[PDB]
Amino acid sequence: VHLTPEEKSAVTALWGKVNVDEVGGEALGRLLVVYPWTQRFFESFGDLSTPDAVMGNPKVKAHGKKVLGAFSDGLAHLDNLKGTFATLSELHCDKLHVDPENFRLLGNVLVCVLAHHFGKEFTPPVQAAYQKVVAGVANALAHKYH
Amino acid sequence: VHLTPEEKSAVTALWGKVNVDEVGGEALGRLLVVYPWTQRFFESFGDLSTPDAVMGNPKVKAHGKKVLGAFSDGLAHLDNLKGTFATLSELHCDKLHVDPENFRLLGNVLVCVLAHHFGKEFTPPVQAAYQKVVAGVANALAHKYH
Amino acid sequence: VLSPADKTNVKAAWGKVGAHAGEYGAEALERMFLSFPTTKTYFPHFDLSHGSAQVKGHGKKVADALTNAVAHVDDMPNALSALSDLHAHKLRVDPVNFKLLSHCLLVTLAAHLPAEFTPAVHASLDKFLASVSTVLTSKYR
Amino acid sequence: VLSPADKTNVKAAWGKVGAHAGEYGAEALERMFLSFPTTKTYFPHFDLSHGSAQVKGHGKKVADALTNAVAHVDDMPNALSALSDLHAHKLRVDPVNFKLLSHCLLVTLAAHLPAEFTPAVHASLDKFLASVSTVLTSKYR
Ligand code: HEM
Ligand code: HEM
Ligand code: HNI
Ligand code: HNI
Ligand SMILES: O=P(O)(O)O[C@H]1[C@H](OP(=O)(O)O)[C@@H](OP(=O)(O)O)[C@H](OP(=O)(O)O)[C@@H](OP(=O)(O)O)[C@H]1OP(=O)(O)O
Repeated sequence: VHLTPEEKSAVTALWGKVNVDEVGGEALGRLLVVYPWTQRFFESFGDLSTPDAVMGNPKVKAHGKKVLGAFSDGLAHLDNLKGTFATLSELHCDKLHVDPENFRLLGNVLVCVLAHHFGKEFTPPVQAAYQKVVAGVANALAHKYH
Repeated sequence: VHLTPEEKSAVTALWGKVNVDEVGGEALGRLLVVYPWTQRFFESFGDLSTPDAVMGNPKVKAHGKKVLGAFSDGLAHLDNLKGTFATLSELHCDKLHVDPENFRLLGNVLVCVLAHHFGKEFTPPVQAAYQKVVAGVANALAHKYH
Repeated sequence: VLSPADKTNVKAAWGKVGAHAGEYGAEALERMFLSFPTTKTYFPHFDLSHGSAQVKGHGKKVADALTNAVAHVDDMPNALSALSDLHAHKLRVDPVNFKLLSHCLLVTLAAHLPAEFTPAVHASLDKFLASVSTVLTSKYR
Repeated sequence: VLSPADKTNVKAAWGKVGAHAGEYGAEALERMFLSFPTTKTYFPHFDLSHGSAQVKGHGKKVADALTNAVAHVDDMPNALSALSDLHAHKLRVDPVNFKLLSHCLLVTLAAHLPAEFTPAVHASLDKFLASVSTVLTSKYR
């Protein structure tokens, strides 16, 4: 997408303070709690039956870290989110069959999680720049579906 | 948008049999009857109380014919929908204040009215060519909102 | 709310679909998979090519389920209670896809009911498909 | 539908919004116009500059309707009836916009209630803003 660079360095400063190991697991955790029909791709992960299980479940924390490490790769290729994500886009389509509307739902839980985590420091204009990145990644990752 | 050179001959061959003036009025009509909050833009228009009041109003008819005349130009340039409508985008934005979500709703009422009209000729691959065209014209017209 | 005009208009257009519902179900499915191809990540296990007996057999179940909801228009949350439990707990199809099937069902009826698909039956049909989606989505959480 | 434990979570969390309800309602609004600028086609006659008194006065009408819907959470259509009638017969705001304000509302609360915005209270508040939005758009057609 293009961010004005007042947007670009908004996103980039904030993200240098993130814990990708812990916002990882909370974002993918709260997706599986707040939108429970998304647990259909993760039953192999165990006990996902209360909120406190989902959040305690270490495969959930582990793969969140892996979701959020790839996320950080495109925050570094913001110019080119499509070539950077063409491969996982193909992979979520063709080997994982993930409905790309879930990419929008993780998008918006990640913005709730960054508000949570940065408090007042996640101002209306940093959110607005971060709604433009998570639509960009959701888009980039829907990219190779057919 | 990306219409394969087969999706564009499909769109172009159905649209040269279309009477613009009459499909125009049945699409605005059916927008106004099937999604009745869109009538918040057309108070100056008169009797809009029942389906046949909306469908016989000659104001509603008339402006349908004005909308579809400009969509019809959009079709002569599928390769630059954004500069061919950015002047109506800028006008529905700043002077008419239409939420661009009404351009999805009219786009999906016009796929229903060309089906209704063509019947068994409006095939599943001709529906799929026109879904990408009324999406491209909705993005085009949403382009200069802000 | 489905008004009493709506129920008559939906029982009038669906009655005229008739012994052809099964057929019209499959053609909707097909139109959905070609126009909104993310809707295909839900059928990975299907033969989704044209005339597939799997698409024509899923067409017949979607279509029977609509016949039963038109027949108990008056009591949908109860006629459709096993399929809202199935949808909500095994299928867990994202709610947006309900919009994309109802649109390809509305274009299949228009295509085959020239004379019956009037502005007002269309509003009635679009209202009823939106209550059936709301009821199959009710117990998602 | 709001389970009892959802009712308890909604009421606890709106419990400490308490008297900043108005100020967070103005700030959800202000995130909404900046994150989703199409929603401003609805506020033509406002000043939507940072710190406008009209954004702050409409945040307070809005959070007070939510306060009222929290206190009458077991009968929100009678508690919100006249607000459904104004959305439906005058404001006539496209239904997707409720979804955009709920998410700004949840990002504002998330940011001001570090301790009370738990997965669980996040899930009940999002079920609760999807129920107030269903009730305000009830009667659109
Ligand atoms: C911002 C969007 C996302 C990013 C960048 C992302 C990234 C990734 C990565 C890097 C992997 C692993 C690739 C490998 O192991 O070779 C993966 C796997 C997976 N992703 Fe995603 N993903 C995203 C969203 C989603 C969503 C929202 C869903 C489902 C609701 C999803 C479902 C899966 C599943 C099912 C797997 C495999 C889990 C397993 O291997 O057992 N992803 N994703
Ligand atoms: C494919 C979608 C659309 C196209 C091509 C289109 C085109 C037009 C045209 C060319 C005009 C007249 C502008 C002028 O006078 O120079 C117009 C006016 C207008 N349009 Fe649209 N339009 C579309 C969708 C919509 C929708 C969905 C609505 C809202 C329901 C809307 C609301 C209006 C209104 C209220 C006017 C003002 C009538 C007047 O000035 O007399 N338009 N539109
Ligand atoms: C895009 C996905 C999707 C949508 C929107 C959708 C919308 C609908 C609607 C819409 C108003 C109805 C009435 C309906 C009816 C049904 N669906 Ni749906 N289904 C969908 C994807 C499925 C899938 C997948 C299954 C499993 C089919 C199978 O046999 O595996 C399914 C199964 C069913 C069944 C059969 C289950 C059984 O074996 O008993 C019925 C009946 N449905 N589905
Ligand atoms: C993006 C558009 C938009 C959204 C989503 C929206 C969503 C909501 C939500 C849903 C959770 C609530 C509780 C809510 C509450 C209210 N809105 Ni909303 N409103 C919106 C645009 C308006 C507008 C426009 C008005 C009239 C305001 C004015 O001052 O003219 C309005 C008026 C009101 C009033 C004022 C009543 C009055 O003046 O008599 C209340 C209360 N609301 N609005
Ligand atoms: O990735 P996007 O920001 O959506 O932009 C690209 C494309 O340019 P790039 O592929 O170089 O990014 C064009 O964007 P504009 O320069 O016109 O703004 C436009 O493609 P068309 O020329 O075919 O219209 C289309 O943007 P959109 O669909 O948002 O209008 C989109 O192309 P793709 O969707 O094919 O990637």
